[PDB]
Amino acid sequence: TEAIRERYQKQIERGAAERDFEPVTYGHAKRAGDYYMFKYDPENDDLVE
Amino acid sequence: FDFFNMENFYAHIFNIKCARQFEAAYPAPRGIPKGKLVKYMMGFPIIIG
Amino acid sequence: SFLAKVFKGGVIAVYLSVILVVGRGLVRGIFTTSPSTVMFTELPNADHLLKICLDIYLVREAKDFMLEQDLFAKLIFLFRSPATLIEWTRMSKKKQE
Repeated sequence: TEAIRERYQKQIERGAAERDFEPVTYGHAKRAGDYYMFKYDPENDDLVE
Repeated sequence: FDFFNMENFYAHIFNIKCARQFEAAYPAPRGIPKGKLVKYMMGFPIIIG
Repeated sequence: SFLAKVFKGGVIAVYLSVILVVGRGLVRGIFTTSPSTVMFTELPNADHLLKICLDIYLVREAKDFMLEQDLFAKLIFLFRSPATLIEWTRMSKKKQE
């Protein structure tokens, strides 16, 4: 359940272009919200065939 | 009333910007967990109070 | 007879009444954060709103009340539509520029 969770995070976060992220100072990347990681329906995931 | 609203907005903006600068004035490795000292240098006090 | 004892129950009531208000209010506010005050309290880069906040005072010093009034609606609208607030307070780019 942890393995399937990680890959989707990669998928859309990379289909995007971003704008330079995560400098090395904790508490900054927590404010990196955007519109590109909410482009999927929460239930439109066909895990089963 | 508009005067008071403007002063409140100025105070809020000033506080936010200054907190961002103070947080940025101290670099911090993005990953390593909180050190044992730091934790006991912050958590412990609260519990006792 | 050192102050005798007023209904210890009543004492405990007040003794708790104080313990309540403080935590259930002040302490709560201090430790924790309302689900509504997240779009404002944390902002990646709050340097563009400070410019307007200083500029309105700068105009106020040099009269020109027209610009003084036309630049307060510009600020009041930023606290109305969260999309423009998120667009404007986003972190700057010269570093990778």
